This record gives sequence, structure tokens and C-alpha cells, in this order.
Amino acid sequence: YPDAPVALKPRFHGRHVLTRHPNGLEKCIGCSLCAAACPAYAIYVEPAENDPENPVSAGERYAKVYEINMLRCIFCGLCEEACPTGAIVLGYDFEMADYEYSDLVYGKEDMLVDVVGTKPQRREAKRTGKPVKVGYVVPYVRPELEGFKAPTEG
Amino acid sequence: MVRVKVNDRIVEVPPGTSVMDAVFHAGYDVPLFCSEKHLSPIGACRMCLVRIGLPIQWQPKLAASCVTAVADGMVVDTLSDVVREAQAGMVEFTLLNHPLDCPTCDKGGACELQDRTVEYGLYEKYELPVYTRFEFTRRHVDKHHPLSPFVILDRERCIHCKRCVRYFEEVPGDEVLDFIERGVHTFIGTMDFGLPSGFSGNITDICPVGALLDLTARFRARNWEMEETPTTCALCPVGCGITADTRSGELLRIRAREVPEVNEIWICDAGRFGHEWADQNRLKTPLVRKEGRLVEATWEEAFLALKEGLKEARGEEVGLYLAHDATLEEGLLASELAKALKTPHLDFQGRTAAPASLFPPASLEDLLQADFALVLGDPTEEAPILHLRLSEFVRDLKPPHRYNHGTPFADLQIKERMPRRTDKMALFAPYRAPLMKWAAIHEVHRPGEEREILLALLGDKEGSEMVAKAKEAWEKAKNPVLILGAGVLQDTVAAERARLLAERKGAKVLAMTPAANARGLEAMGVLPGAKGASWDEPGALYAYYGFVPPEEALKGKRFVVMHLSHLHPLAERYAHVVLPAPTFYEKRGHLVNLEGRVLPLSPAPIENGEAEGALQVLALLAEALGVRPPFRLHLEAQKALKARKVPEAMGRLSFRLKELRPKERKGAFYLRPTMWKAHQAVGKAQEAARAELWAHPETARAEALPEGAQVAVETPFGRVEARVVHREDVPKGHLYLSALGPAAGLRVEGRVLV
Amino acid sequence: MTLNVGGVLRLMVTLSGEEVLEVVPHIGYLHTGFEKTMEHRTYLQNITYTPRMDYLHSFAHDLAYALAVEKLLGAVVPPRAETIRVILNELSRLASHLVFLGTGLLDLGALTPFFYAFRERETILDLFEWVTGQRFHHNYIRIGGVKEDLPEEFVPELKKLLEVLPHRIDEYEALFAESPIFYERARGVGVIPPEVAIDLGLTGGSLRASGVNYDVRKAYPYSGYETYTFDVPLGERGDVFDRMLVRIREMRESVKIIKQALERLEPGPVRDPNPQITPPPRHLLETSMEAVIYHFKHYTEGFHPPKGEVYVPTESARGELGYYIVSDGGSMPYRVKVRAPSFVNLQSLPYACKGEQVPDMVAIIASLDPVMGDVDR
Amino acid sequence: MRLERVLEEARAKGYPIEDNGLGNLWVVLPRERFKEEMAHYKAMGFNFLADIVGLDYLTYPDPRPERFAVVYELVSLPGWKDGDGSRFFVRVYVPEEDPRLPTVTDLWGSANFLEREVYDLFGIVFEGHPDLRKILTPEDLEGHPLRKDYPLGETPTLFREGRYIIPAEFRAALTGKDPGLTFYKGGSRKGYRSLW
Amino acid sequence: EREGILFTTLEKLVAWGRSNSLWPATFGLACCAIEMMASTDARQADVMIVAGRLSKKMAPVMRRVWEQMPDPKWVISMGACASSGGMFNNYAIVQNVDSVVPVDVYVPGCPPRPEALIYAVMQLQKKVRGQAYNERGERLPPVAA
Amino acid sequence: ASSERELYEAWVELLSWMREYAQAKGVRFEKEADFPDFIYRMERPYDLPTTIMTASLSDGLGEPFLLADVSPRHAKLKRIGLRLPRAHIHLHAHYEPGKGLVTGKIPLTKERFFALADRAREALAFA
Ligand code: SF4
Ligand code: SF4
Ligand code: SF4
Ligand code: SF4
Ligand code: SF4
Ligand code: SF4
Ligand code: FES
Repeated sequence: YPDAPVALKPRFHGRHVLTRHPNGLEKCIGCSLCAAACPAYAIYVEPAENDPENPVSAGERYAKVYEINMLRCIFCGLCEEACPTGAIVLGYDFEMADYEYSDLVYGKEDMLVDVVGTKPQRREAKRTGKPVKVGYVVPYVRPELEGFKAPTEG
Repeated sequence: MVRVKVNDRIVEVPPGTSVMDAVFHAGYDVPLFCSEKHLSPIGACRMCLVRIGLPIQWQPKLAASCVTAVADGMVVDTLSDVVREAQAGMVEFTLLNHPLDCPTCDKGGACELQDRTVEYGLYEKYELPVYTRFEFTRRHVDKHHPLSPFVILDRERCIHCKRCVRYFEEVPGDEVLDFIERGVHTFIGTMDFGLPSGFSGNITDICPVGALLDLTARFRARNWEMEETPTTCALCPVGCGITADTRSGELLRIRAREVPEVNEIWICDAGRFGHEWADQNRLKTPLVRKEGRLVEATWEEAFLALKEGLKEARGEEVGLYLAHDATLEEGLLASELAKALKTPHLDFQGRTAAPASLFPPASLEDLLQADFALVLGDPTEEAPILHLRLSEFVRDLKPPHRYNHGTPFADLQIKERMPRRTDKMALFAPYRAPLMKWAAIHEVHRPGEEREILLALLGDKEGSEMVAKAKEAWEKAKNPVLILGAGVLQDTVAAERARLLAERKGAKVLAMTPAANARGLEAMGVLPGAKGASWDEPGALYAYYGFVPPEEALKGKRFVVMHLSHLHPLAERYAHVVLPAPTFYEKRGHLVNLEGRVLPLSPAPIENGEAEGALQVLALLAEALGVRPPFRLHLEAQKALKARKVPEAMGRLSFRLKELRPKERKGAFYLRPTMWKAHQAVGKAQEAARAELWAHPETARAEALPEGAQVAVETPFGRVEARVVHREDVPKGHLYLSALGPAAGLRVEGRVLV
Repeated sequence: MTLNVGGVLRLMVTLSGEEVLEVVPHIGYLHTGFEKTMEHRTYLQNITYTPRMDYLHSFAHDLAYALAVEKLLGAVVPPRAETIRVILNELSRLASHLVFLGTGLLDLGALTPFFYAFRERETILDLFEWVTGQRFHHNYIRIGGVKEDLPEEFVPELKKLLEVLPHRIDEYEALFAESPIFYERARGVGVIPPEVAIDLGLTGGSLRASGVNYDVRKAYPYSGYETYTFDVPLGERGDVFDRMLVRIREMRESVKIIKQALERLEPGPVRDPNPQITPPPRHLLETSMEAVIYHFKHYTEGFHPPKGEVYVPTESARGELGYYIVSDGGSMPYRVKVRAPSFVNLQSLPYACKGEQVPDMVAIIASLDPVMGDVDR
Repeated sequence: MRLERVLEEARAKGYPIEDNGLGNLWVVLPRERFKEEMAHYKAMGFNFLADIVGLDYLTYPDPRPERFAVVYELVSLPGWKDGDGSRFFVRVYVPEEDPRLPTVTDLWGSANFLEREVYDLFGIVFEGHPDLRKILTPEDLEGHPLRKDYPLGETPTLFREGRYIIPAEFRAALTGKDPGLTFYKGGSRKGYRSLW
Repeated sequence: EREGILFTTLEKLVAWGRSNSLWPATFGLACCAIEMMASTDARQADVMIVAGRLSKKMAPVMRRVWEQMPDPKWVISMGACASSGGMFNNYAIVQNVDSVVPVDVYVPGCPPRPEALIYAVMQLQKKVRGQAYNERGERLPPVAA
Repeated sequence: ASSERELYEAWVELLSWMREYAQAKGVRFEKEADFPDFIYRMERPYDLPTTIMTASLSDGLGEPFLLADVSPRHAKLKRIGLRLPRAHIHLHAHYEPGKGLVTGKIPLTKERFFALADRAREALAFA
């Protein structure tokens, strides 16, 4: 059924997403706590000092580099669990197969809330000029994915 | 010894012992904030409280175990509900006004406050547990504020131990930090803005929380994420144990590794904040000259191009020149390569006219135990940590007893604000040297004049008043020790008289050699032969360089091979075959201490590129010269050293040597020995490792030199710009140049270009 | 004449004629090495490593482990967690069994009955996705109790499936009971002498399929099974016909545990509020310094159980199961020996099918219900 | 009750009896007396042999009699004739230089696969086993993985631009014999237990 | 010839041809094996799909299975353990089945949903049509040989 | 009461004067710290006007001569505070209805604030 979208439960463990507050600040404070709890060593974090004029988060610390190896990742939600800010929350995407090992290491810009599609989806939808079509539908979005607009007609 | 019974365990332990040490000694534990190895203990945090029984007659109030002595037949309870309830309470009083930064705070998983809270706090009274009682406005103050370009201060996190302010007063002796207001309002602050002393990075490893943090390494990774590489610091003769912290090839931060025999738990600032340059700009492939310029070449193309420049060479025209920090193995091969390949000129970057091997090495231990301290040179700058063993020596402190857990946590022997003895030492230096303060017998001479001061001390002339009081002091001295560094060891005259004075009286020496592995390379026979060509004398015709020599020794030679790590401008213009080499941070093998101790070097996971150690490069350039070398790798090299019979790690290797090759002194300029080395002027160490020019305010302004102007200066060792300083202690009509290399304690020509 | 027949198991069946002389099995092909790699992880982190061995009835590994630890540092599993843990455990039992049953419905040609077994299982798995967000390897069990509370939709949906199963299980018993071909297929074959199964340790709930009344939830009661209405099925002579049936009976007694536990479900906590053992409530991380210190410390370097060795035995869809944990007072376990029901279960396979036919020797293994993940691990 | 007759017997015969407050108890037999004494155990009514767990104690903070030791789990099935349900563990320390320890193959048939795993993963040899052959570890693998001084064999995980991670240099979690990231460890992180 | 409209327009026809005559030959290992038998149940062979932790003992076997196959052929890797070593980083597991066999497509998941493995082959599908590029912009070779 | 909201309203404005005086007399204004009840507020709601809990007016060296703070949303006895670091002088501004921001009985106007900041600047600032 690649014709009819698969309904997954609102709790499902999909492609990680980083969230923002309303203010627009990123929730992440590059504490690297999520990476520290990961049983599979699949998160790499390089911190950075906020710019008072042009802020990224709220504290004095934001995430310069944020990288997850989607091949290493087991999808526990241990990271979402260890987070103090509600930053890294597993989302719904699953259509994320690909060809070259190192292409599957997602970056911060692959995961921000605003992003719609997995790496391969958006890339193809790049060289094609055709919008991204996700293959899922959910009854509603978790409260924890506040913002993450997705197919929720139910 | 005295009998103590901790909880259910009884232990032997010397009289003076802190109950805290006796407690830990039985293998127990207790919260412990304000006390620190090697500092005066005071009960200030009130964490280490125990219950004490002493006849069983429980004392009515709880004791600070860290400042309580132990009595014969004493009981110590550290588990009672009375104890534990009190602890959990004291943990609560601490966390009361604290900020809530743990995720953002760089003090991560290495924070004593965090560990002690999860250990002894939140007490189990016998459903829903209460985490925080205090529900008011926490203390809000000044945050993320740098004290120096190396140290950043969070005052909100400070827990008012005294670890830092105590230390400044006690160990280096530079009271540049103290508390301010009082009550709940007090805080750490400074008025000596720079953070003056050259031992200010140590407060970084002590501060029990993240108030005082290493700015050189702010926001890089969380403490557990760092891979830690224990090694030795080769920036000078002392060879302090260190830890090199690295994540993904780049060098993050330097810290101190305890090694009580030598440095205890202290590092010097150059030792700890000058790492900026070893991970920043570097030569990653072997270079070779093509069309008046150098270009990229494989190790293959470069082994041939090296066979070329040397095919036309007789084995006696060969030079073997190593750097000052070459390994004990790199110096042995070079000795053998140059032995089989009969050559007279093989030398090392820092070699001193008078060999440090002349004198019998003295252990830092001996220094504390000595009676009188005769010093010519500035320990602060030559062998910085000696500053700190003399701070202990001056206070009369002596080697502590060793418990099960090693160095004591609470040495009752160290009192806070101890008196300092000015009758115990004598300093002689070309300027108002730092430790000249803690010395009654002190006199400011001019460069290369020690030769005469030393003659006087023997008893064959007449020195100034100080030099007479000093002779008489070493006279009545029961077991004194001699310390000497630049001019003494660089000037055959003095150095010969030096070794004599200390021969007559059976006393050992501390040679603050300008070469780091000095005592060891000499031990390997890496000393020039009859011929003469030294590391600064342009002599041979085809030679290997482990560094960047004086422009005067390159210019001329037929073939040059520089085995650098970075690319100097003097190499990209006079060099034929340049080869990437590893720093001492990423090397492996052994060194030998200014006290004769053999220390190990371990290799940090830094970005080496296509680099190979001089042990390899040497073996490769021995082929292109005929004889196949006897050394390939470290495992096998180890057998050759063990053959000559050099003791294992930590052991001392005795090796004397009588012979000295003098050289004359063109006294116009003086290469003032400094702590900071010249290749550390990167990033933050940028301003602190700049060069300096010192002259007396008359002669200063006589040669057109304002008090704060950026002057260019030329020496046999190169053209360096330099800040110019007026100093009433600089001898008239001389100029002191910051000898930021291993060419310190030298007299040379040169002038100020305009 | 030695033939080399080799799920992801390999067999050196020595055989001249058509009988079977001796089967010499060879395993090690899914040897992931959990027991070593687990000496190198947090206690919390190992909760992701348990489900991956018996990936079919996976929750039993989760529970078996959580049990030995909770004992070890002394944690109190909240009533609501204890309850959710048995519903969840047995809901996983049916998943494993449904599979064993399903693989049987094909050797037997029954096809619409199978296409249903698959649909049941899929409906069990969606329930898992409902509360745990995964089909399997749910990181849901915790040392305190459970990761979080269960969603609103879970009860109503468990009711649907708990409603159509009752007679559903009976229908399966029926097709195999009124065994058209099955009789002539399984009745004689695969002899398990009661007193030899007790020598080779074939604990496999296909032990009671040969007349032994040993189910650990009864003999050594644990998670409050101690207090459930509980029928332990038995089989007459230990053939494969009975083994297949025993497991179908076990399905009802599961379904009854479920209904029973589902009643005593009142609102409350779901894990032990002890700060030393359980990370602080999520909301006060913005207020208590202690919380932050505790939270930070908890998720980096775990907590430290006392020096000691422990073992609690549990019952899976494959027999005795239980972790032997040696603690050294650290953030991670010093040794973790897992009692694989499926590993000992296989020593009773050479005897199982000796002298028998050959094409029968498929069903003669399928009846031992082995999962390689368990045997090899 | 078949268990009390074991305990009443080991008490008189100088066998140490190990007990944790959680529900398990041991009895540590010497090297010699192990062989026969265990045979006596089956005759006593001990039906089923649950597991056999190999233990390497090299990196254990407190000292033990010898480096290696094996533990057995003897039971009397409650589902048979006169089964009590008396279960217990019996331990045998085994010298580092002499990995020799007799088989229980004569007595229990479970000890077949179970003893070969304890031989494959720990280097421990069993006198008289039908065939002591590797079980789980590949044929050419040299050594014995499950013992402390044999490398877990990890690989750095990889990310985008020379950014790697070495697990052995990354683990925040302490390991019994490890003093930790501060100067020392004491208190609840030296081992902690609630009081029900 | 090889680079001529004619030739090329054949090999684009041939590719689109066996872009639909793909005959998956699953190679189940652990947990992943069963989650694929839910996509096989919903609808000489090329295209082996490796589904589960590949043991080091098991490796030389999957080696021969792969060699003794037809030639226009592709490998799909199913979930963490096949793709990387998974959470299982140690002496007993191969750390990327590409150590032993050319992986054409990689599919994240542990295990991956059934419906994601459908997407996985639509990828290798559109790849043997030669209509697929990596994140750098490069066109990718239909078969990894 | 609802005062809490009007007190926070007044926290914004005091901050407003800080930024003004700062640019005006050309002296560093430094955001010293954010509310942890924002940083660590997760899915939880947040209606406060700013995210800055500790502000300061520092000199050239960065050592502050004026420090300002208000208490978080979850702490008791909410006050806004002014401290001259190093000179031992602390202030405690509450909020009265109709009256406005008071240090007890004396209204804390822009003017009066500017007076204090000046006194402080001239006296305290090291460089
Ligand atoms: S879901 Fe688990 S395996 Fe994946 S990044 Fe998060 S902690 Fe790591
Ligand atoms: S996602 Fe969360 S845990 Fe990870 S670095 Fe960001 S704030 Fe910290
Ligand atoms: S100093 Fe320690 S307790 Fe305070 S924020 Fe930093 S890690 Fe946390
Ligand atoms: S800054 Fe650190 S070392 Fe100094 S008193 Fe404060 S807590 Fe102690
Ligand atoms: S005194 Fe010398 S060896 Fe010690 S840290 Fe400083 S430079 Fe390094
Ligand atoms: S990737 Fe996950 S689901 Fe697949 S074999 Fe590995 S552990 Fe099992
Ligand atoms: S009072 Fe601070 S440790 Fe003794």
C-alpha cells in the first residue's frame, strides 16, 4: 500500500526532530545530554557560545554541530528522554532509505521543526520540482511535537 | 604509630594525621569540599563532619575530620543517622543559593559539588520525596566574566570554599584573588586584573565547582567526551606529569597529572595554556624543492630526493642536529648513526657550553630536605615549578607520609598564612628576580658576570656585601643544594667554578638547562666531537635538522634536511628536503629530568597528518648514507636503551661527564630566559608569549626607545618585534631580550632597526 | 551417509537409510555477544539490549532483568506498574505463541486460519505501538516501574481484541484437536520421556507438554502472578501433537490473566519515586537545584547498585529465563549471564528426533519452538 | 526441605555458606571434594540442573580466592514426584594457571551445552566431556571473549567531517574499580540500597 | 559504440526493464527477519536483502550466497545491524555488511517498519533505472560492481 | 495577586532604562542570565514578557557597577533587586497598586534610577 498512507500511532518512533519555542529560539542548549545517554553512540555534539545580539537559544550555550548517524541509531527515545529542554523529540518519518553510508548522518538542518521530508525525500523532490508527499497519517501530533505540522486528518 | 578505629576497621597511622586521612585510610569516605591536597586545611565548608569517641565517650558535638588530629585509641563514626542527617543538611545549605546550570555549565561530570550531592544528600528519613526545601529568590550576581585571557569566572556558582585564594597565598605566593563583601553577599574578585602570577591556571583544577574555569578550552566538549592522554610536559627540564585532553584529532585542554615525586599536582601557565599552536597551523606532508620553491611529495618521492642530495657526500661531512625535546631513543640512534658514520659534529638544539652532566643530580625531594639554597638564575622562568617547591621549602614543609590513598587530603603540617623564612636561601640574577623576595641574601648583577660571583663564593676574591653574607651562609650550611641555569651553565668559567664549590662541600645540583631533554641527550652521547660544529655554529656541509637553527648555520651548506612540525619562513627559503614531524604531545618514549629522573611520553590522538617521528626519519636518512640503522621502531629501540642500562620509568640514572667546550660572548644583548616559549604566541597565548626588551630608563631613552613602543630587533637568532620596558634593575647600557627559545642565557650582538 | 542440512541453525544429521542416526547441531550464527557488551553499559541502557534476544516474547527478558536489578538495589514497583507489567508481559506471550501456532498452520495447510493468526498479532503489535511507540524492542519497562503512563486509547482497544480472542483461541485448539492430518503427523513422533526432559533441562513449557507440572510463575511466583487465577496446561505423552496443543491452551490462560489484571487497574504512580533510583519529575527541572543535579547525574553516569550477585527465575514462552547479575558497585554491570531457555531446550533435539523419519524432523524442531536470538545471543 | 539437609551438612563439614538478603544462597566447595560431593547432591533428590555460569573476577575491586570460578544451579522440580522446589547455587573457584574442573556429564545431561559455553567463552577445561568444542564463537577465533582481559573489540562510530567517537573514551558510566572523574568516590555512588 | 545514442538508449531500456523484473531474495537473520515476513505477506533471483545482525561466523556463508547469484544484482541492507554494526559494537558482529558485500541501498530502522522497506526497494528500483544521485549531486551507478 | 504580572511588566521597563542609560552613557549593558523556568520549561506554557532574569551595567573591564534581577515565576516573596557590587548597597523594589514601583515608600522612577546608575558609574567603574 504505497498508494494509501499508513496510519501510525501518535507515540511512534520516527525521524528525530529538534524543536523551537514560540519566540523562535531553538530549544536546544547544546548540553550533549542526549548524546550521553545513547546506547549506540550515534549522536555527536559541538557546543557554541550564543551571540547576545543574535541568539540561537536561551542560555549562554547553543548547539554548533548536532549530528545523528541514522544507521547507528536504534530508535529508543532515550535521547528524547534525557533532554532537559524538550529539544530532541522523535517524530513520524520512516521513509528514509538511501545509497551512500555517510549521506544518512542527518544534520541539525535536516531535523529542525520547520523541515518537511526526510533527506532522500526532499532531495529527490529537489531535482523534480514536485512537493514532498509523506506516506503516513496520524490521529494528532503529540504535545511534545508542538509545531511539527504533519498529515493529521486522522 | 597510633591506633585508630574508624567504623568497624582499625588502622595504624602516624601521630600528626588528620582524622580525614585516617578515615579514608581505612577505606571509607566523607564529603570534602574546602580541603585540598597540598593546601592548608581549615574547616570552612563544614562537610567532613564525623562523630568522635575517645576514652567510648562520644564527644557532644560533631568534628571537622579534616582539621582534627588523631589521638591514640580513638573511634570515628561516619555512618550514624546523626552523621548522615547532618551531611544531607550541609549539602542542602550548599545547593541553596547555587544557579541551576548543570547542563550549560562546563563543569559537567567532573564537578565535586554534583558528585557529593548525589552521594550524601537527599536523606532517607525513617512517600513523595522532597527535592528542594528552599523556595525563595536564589543569589543573583555577576556571571561568565573573564579574569585573564586564560580564566573565566562564574561568581554565582562559587561555593566559598577557600581553595583558590588560599592557594595563591600559599603555593606560588601571589595574592591576586580574595573574597569581597561579607555574609551571604561575599564573592571572589580581583584588583590585580591580569591575574599576574605564572601559576594561575592551577586554581582551574582545584576549584570544586565551575566558578574558575579554563577559558583556553571553553565550550568544547563535556568532560567525559574527552579522551585523556597522560604524558609528560617537555616545554622545559622539570618534566611535569600532564594530561592531554582530545576529541577528534584536535587539542582541547591541558591539565595537571599528579606525580608527587616531581611536580605534585601543579602545572605552570606556559605548561598548560600554550597548546594553541600544536593543533592550529601545521605541515602535514613531506615537502621538497623543485623550481626554487617547495612542492608536495610522497614519502616515496622524498626518500629518493633525499638519496640524491646525499649521494655526493662523505660520511664525515654529515651533521646530526636534534631539537631540545628529542626523545631518549631519538638521541641514541642519532648517536649510533653518527658513530658508525664517523662524524665529529652532532648536537642538540639547546646544548649548553658546560654540560649539565658535570654535576650530581639532586632530587626535588632533596630540595625540601636541604638546609641552604644557593641560587643563580630565575627558577620562575627557567624551571618554573622549582618556584613552587621553594615555596614549600621556604615554609619548612617536608615530604608528607604516604597513606593507602596516597598524598594526604588534610595535611595538618600546612598551616594557612605560614611565615616565610628569608634566611634559608640566596638568589643571584641579572634582575630583580621573583623569588628574590623570599631571599635575604640577594644581589642584582649584570649578564655573564656569575663567573666572578662564583669565584668569590669559592673563596679567592672579594664580592659585594651580599656575596660575602652568602659565602658565610653556604659556609655554615649543613647540607645545601646548588641551583643554576643560564649563564652559569653557558659559560665555562663560572660553570667550572660552580662544580668545584659543590664538590668540596658534598652537595647536589639542579641545572636549569635551557634544553628540555638536556640531561638525557647528553647521556646518549649527542654532544659534538673534537671538530666543533655546534647547533649554532655553521660547520658541516650536509646535515639533518630537528628544528629551525640560526640563519647563520644554514646559509652556505650544500644539503639541508629540516625535520620540522610547522613550516618556518627560514626553511621555505634555505631548505632542500622538509619533513613533517610530530610534537612532543604526539610522541612516545622517554625523557630525563633536571633531577635525572626518566619520565614517559605517551602519544595523543592529535592530527599528525603524514608525520613520522625522528626515530624513523633518522633511520631513513641513514640508508641514504650507507649503513643500515640499528633502530626501527619503539618496541625494538627499547632494548638498546635497556642495554646501556637506563633505569625504568620514575627511576634516576646516574651519569657524570668531565669535558667542556667554551665559546666567547659578544655582550651587547642578553637573551633573558623566559617561561613562555616563542612558538606558543598563538591565539590567547598570543599576547603572553610576545617578546620583550628591557633596559635602564636612561640607556633606554638614550637609544631612542619609548616606554611602550613596538620595536623590531635583530640577533644571530633572528628578527623579532618586541615591546620595550623600562626597568631600574636592568644593568646600564645593556638590553635584555626575551629568549623565548632554548637559546636563553646567551650574550649576542644585534641592534634595533629603524 | 552424512547430510549437512542447515532456520539459521545448521545440522550435521548422520543418517544411513531413512531413520536418523545422530543429529549434531551447530549454532553460533546469530551470536551477537550480549553478555560481554552488556558489561559495558548503564543499567538503564541495558533495557534496550534485553528485548533483542527472544525478540518474539521479548517482554519477558525486559521483566526478567528489571526484576533482578530492582531486587538488587531494592526498588518498590508501584501497584499500577506491577499491573501494567503483567498485562504487557502476557500480551507479549500471545505474540510469540501466535507465531509458533502460525508456523504450524502452514505445515498443516490450513490457510485462512493462518491469515488470521497474522492479523491477530498485527493487532497486538499496534497496541504496543500505542503505548510504547514501537512494534518491538519497546523501551517501556524501567527499574522503577514503567517509562510513562499508558494512553487513553489503550484500554478501549485492548478491549476489542480481548473480546474476540476468547473463542478465537478455542477455534485454533479445535482445528488441531480434531486433527485430520495433524494426528497422523505429530501423534507418535518426537518422544519426550518425562524423566529425560528433566535431565536435559527442557524447561520449555513443552516440558509440561510431557507431563511435568513446572511453570515458574507457579513454583517460584514473581510479579504478582502469585495472586492470579492460573491454569497450567499439561500434555499426556510428550509428542509434538501435545506440544502444539499445550501452547494453544497457554493462550487462554494468558487471555484470562489479562482480563483479571485489567480489572484491578486504578489510577496512580507508575515507578518508584526514590530519587536515588528514579530521575526526578520532569516539571521541576526548572526549579530544584537538587533535581537538576540528580537528573544530570542520573542520565550521564547511572546509579550504583551494591556489590553482590543475584538471580530471579521467570517464565517465558520458551521456559526458564533469568539474568545472573554480578554487581561491583558501579554505573554498569560486572557480569550479565542470561539463562537462555532456547539454549538448554536444544540439547533435547538430538534425542527428540533419533531413529525417526526425516521430513518429519522439521516439525520435530518447530515443536521445540526455538528462537535463534535466544540460543545464540 | 531437601535444601536444609544440604545446609545442615555443609555447616558441619566446613563449607562456606553465602547469603544475600534477596533470595539466593550459595555454598562454596573446594576443588577436590567438588567432584564426588556434587554426585551426592543428585542422589539426594536434585533433579534438574538449571544453569552453569562462568565468572571472571580479575577486575573485581575486592579480592577473591582465585581468578576464575564456576557456579551451578541445582533444583528439585516441584512438578514431579517428591519435589520440594529446593534450589540453590554451588560455587567453585578455579586457579588462573589451572583451568581444570571435572564434568557433571555423568550426572546431569544439561551440563552438555552449558559446560562448552563456559569453556568457549572462559578458558575453562572440563575433564571428561564428550567433546569440548567451541559453541558460539567462530571457529578460528583465538582466545576467550567473556573473560575480562579480552577486548570488547569496539570500533569508533563515524560522523561528518573527521568527527568520530571512541566509546572507550566516551563512556560517562563508572566501573566499580574506577575512581571516577573527580578525585574519589564515596557515599551512595560506592553502592546504594533502599530500605523497603 | 558504448557512448552512442543507440547503445545508451538500449541500456536505458534494459535498465527500466529489469527495474521491474527485480526478484527480491530475502536473507533473514534476527528480529529483522520477522518484520520482513510482514511485507512479503502483504503483496533465480537478483537483489538479496540482508535483514538482521550479521554474525562473523555467519559472514563467509552470506558471502557464497551472494557470489553464486546471477550478475545484474543488487544488495539491500535492512536496519541498524546490517547497515552499521548497530548498537552491537564488539568482537562478534560485522560492522557494516558492506565489509563483505557491495550494498546498493541502506534502510535505517531497528527494525524498520514493513512499509519503510517498501520505500527501500522503490529506491533501489529508481536506482537501477539509473535515476538516483547522492547528496553531493552525483549520478549513482545502478549496480555496485 | 495579578500584581505579579504588573511587577514583571515593571521588570521589562527597568530593563528598558538599563539599555537606554547603557547606550546613552556608552557603557556595556550585559545580559547576565536567563530564567531557568524558560530554558527548562518544556512543552509547558510561558507567558512572561522577557527571558532575561539577571541584567547588569558593566564597565570596560566588564566588572559591573550595577546589578539587576527579579525573582522567577515559581519563587516566593517576589521582589526586584538592585545591588551596587563592591559598595555594599542593596535595594528591594516591590510593586504597589496605583502607586507603582516602590523601594518601600519612595517611587522608583526613571530619573531616580538614572541618578543611582550615575553615582555608581562615576564611583565604581574601574576603567
Ligand atoms: S533514539 Fe536511541 S539510538 Fe537513536 S539517537 Fe536517540 S538515544 Fe541514540
Ligand atoms: S537535544 Fe536536549 S539533551 Fe541534546 S544537546 Fe540539546 S538540550 Fe541537550
Ligand atoms: S558547578 Fe557543578 S553543580 Fe553548579 S551548575 Fe556546574 S556542574 Fe552544576
Ligand atoms: S572560586 Fe572555586 S576555589 Fe575559589 S572559593 Fe569559590 S568555589 Fe572555592
Ligand atoms: S614547569 Fe616546565 S615541564 Fe612543568 S608545566 Fe611548566 S613548562 Fe611544562
Ligand atoms: S537492526 Fe534491530 S531489529 Fe534488526 S536485527 Fe538488529 S537488533 Fe534486530
Ligand atoms: S570542613 Fe570542608 S572538608 Fe573539612
